[PDB]
Amino acid sequence: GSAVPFHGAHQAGIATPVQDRLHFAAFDVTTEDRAAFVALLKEWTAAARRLTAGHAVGEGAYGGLPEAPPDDTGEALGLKPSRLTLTIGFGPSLFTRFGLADLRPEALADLPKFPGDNLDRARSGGDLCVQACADDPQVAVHAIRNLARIGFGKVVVRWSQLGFGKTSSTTPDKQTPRNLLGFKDGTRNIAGTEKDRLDRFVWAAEKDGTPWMTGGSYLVARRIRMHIETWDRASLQEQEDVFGRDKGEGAPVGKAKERDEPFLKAMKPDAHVRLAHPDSNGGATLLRRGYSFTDGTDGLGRLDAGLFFLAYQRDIRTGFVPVQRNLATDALNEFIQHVGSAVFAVPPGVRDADDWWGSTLFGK
Amino acid sequence: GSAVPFHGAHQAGIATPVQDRLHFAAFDVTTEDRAAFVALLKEWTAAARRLTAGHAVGEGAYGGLPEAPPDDTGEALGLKPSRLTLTIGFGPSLFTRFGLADLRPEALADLPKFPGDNLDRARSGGDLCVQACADDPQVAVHAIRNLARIGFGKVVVRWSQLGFGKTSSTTPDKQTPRNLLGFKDGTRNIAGTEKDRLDRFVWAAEKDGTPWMTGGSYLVARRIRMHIETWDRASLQEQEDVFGRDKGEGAPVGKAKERDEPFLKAMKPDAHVRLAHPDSNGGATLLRRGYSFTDGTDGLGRLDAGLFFLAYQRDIRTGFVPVQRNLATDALNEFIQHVGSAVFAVPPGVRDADDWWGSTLFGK
Ligand code: HEM
Ligand code: HEM
Repeated sequence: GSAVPFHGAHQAGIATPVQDRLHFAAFDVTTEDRAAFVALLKEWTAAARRLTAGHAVGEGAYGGLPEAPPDDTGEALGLKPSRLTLTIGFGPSLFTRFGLADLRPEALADLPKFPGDNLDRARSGGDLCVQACADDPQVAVHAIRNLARIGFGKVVVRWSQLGFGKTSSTTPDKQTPRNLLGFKDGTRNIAGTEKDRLDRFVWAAEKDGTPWMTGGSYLVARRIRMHIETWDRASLQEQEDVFGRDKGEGAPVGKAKERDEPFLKAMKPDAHVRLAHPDSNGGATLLRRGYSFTDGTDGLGRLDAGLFFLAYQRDIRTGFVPVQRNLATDALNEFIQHVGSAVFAVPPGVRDADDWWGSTLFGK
Repeated sequence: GSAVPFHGAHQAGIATPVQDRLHFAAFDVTTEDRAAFVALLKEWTAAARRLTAGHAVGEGAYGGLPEAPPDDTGEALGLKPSRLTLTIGFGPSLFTRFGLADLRPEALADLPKFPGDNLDRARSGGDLCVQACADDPQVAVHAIRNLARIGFGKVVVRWSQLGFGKTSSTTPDKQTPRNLLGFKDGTRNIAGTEKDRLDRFVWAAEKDGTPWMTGGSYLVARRIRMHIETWDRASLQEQEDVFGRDKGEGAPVGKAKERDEPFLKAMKPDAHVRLAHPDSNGGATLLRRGYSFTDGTDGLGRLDAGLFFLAYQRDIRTGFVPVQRNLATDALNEFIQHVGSAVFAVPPGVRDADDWWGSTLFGK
């Protein structure tokens, strides 16, 4: 139940080990007062400093004046930090307001339309996001709820997504989690300890063209429905052909061990690993950090489930976009559909107790 | 503890220790063939024996013939039994099939409509339920998903609810959970250790009038949304007045400790605890075994969260019905809304390796 340090050159929640639970909220800005929004950012940063340490926001959850609403809603009382990370991101639409147009990063690229998508606009986009990840779902919900409350009147929650379990790994020394198709997901990602790969593929640099984003990353979110009924009808061989790995061990086709490096030529030309591999994409590499979800039933007798895909990269134009383009022929496309999407510029870290979310963007 | 025995005089998941996570699914029957439904119950029981021991169903999740779909969908490979319990129940609607009408228990009473109810029929009812409780949500989800797959052609999933309580890896097992209103929830309840209280209040007895139910119990499910944002605007005194207990410690008004017995007369007349207490209900007492839920954000931007209330009782007419009726004037009603409901007759246990779910109802 240990805490994850909140301050750093980078925001936590990216290279951090992937926690068990996600609560992801996209917000829209409702205030037109730049000074009021800066004020909110600072109040949110202060709150996050408490939440990630396992403390109550403001003056606490009780012990105040009886006639006043408690500052903290209280449902995390008695709980540990639970590795909570809170990661803030700025969507392209934010840059139409507060006079931020010229500061919109070119690497914050709007996505093209991809064949087969059916994106729900209401659960796509967003002026900003907060990614709350923790090992305790009550800690994660509490953090989002209290941030939303602090922001009432200045921001609204556009859409949110809970992930009940991870489908990603930044720790190759630990067990790779399985997604709801039954396959390990996260074997060949980027590790928190891979500083050179993180610099090459995840962290933006000043010379990239957007100084305020130095030490930040760019986030692509994609809500992916899984055609479970169809998948569960597929043969074992078909399922393994789709990915290029065997199901039980998760090794590349022909190999004995999960982490043995793939020999792509041995997979089907439309195998997912073969098309997504960096070597098939001129070196493009992603830090995937997604989570499984379930959304009740489809109203038609079947569990409704999927994967909330999250990818961090130094530049969307050289990460998610080329890779997802190469997935146009992916054998996996028969079993999935992309149904929500959003991109965000995730700023650099909160340097210290005097700093605040967005300070490099908004100045001061 | 890592596992809970599947076999017994009673079904597990009622009096056994409360696990961290829930996947509750209601099923509807899609076959008229009684023998085919009995065959399913036998295959389901066989699967449950595997799942509650952390093993894959059938011949496994891999290694079979390449041209066959795997018997198990694989998403729990590498996980642990996680204290998984699988508890089956039969809804009133089941008894209109297979000639069972004259075997519906009188104690399986339909619930009256209660003041303020706003029940989504799509998330209510069901011919059957399976309550899957585990410490790891993916174990619970895997269990539901695979039972649903095994049963496909004979049953469908009507509705499905994920829930969470504490996270036991970081939260002391004796610490009362808090609900999403920030209050301790479960202080005065029946515990599975109180054998005499279970016999009095929870288990059906032969003399009660339905022999096949002897050693079973009756379950009431209620999906109860909370008006989170209005609640969080209420003063600390208003919130405590609603329950009759203070928020921080959870002690009854006028008392110092959580577990001190309440002086109901010092609570406001409409306080939840005063209205729900057995002394206010002719001694009616419930085994509450619910879970908090958070499903996301609704269309208005508000948090879709609440309590998935579950209560077990020897007779719905003498348990949940009187107590819920007594909540007509509950001050808590301002802040909650019941939005889904179902009742189930939970049969006695699977006695040994030759027994099967429902054998006392269907006959052997
Ligand atoms: C529901 C959708 C998806 C599922 C079930 C899925 C599943 C998998 C699995 C099982 C693997 C092999 C193990 C691993 O190395 O992680 C994999 C690899 C990978 N996937 Fe996906 N994936 C999905 C969507 C995506 C998308 C949208 C992208 C990017 C646009 C993507 C990019 C990658 C990459 C880059 C790899 C590693 C390839 C390598 O370098 O070997 N995946 N995925
Ligand atoms: C969102 C809805 C509900 C919330 C937030 C809630 C919350 C609470 C709280 C905070 C307590 C005091 C601590 C304790 O558990 O002893 C309590 C007690 C209790 N509640 Fe509820 N409750 C809800 C719905 C219900 C319903 C629907 C029933 C039954 C029909 C019920 C029956 C009880 C009982 C029997 C007690 C114990 C009273 C005693 O014997 O002292 N509750 N509840």
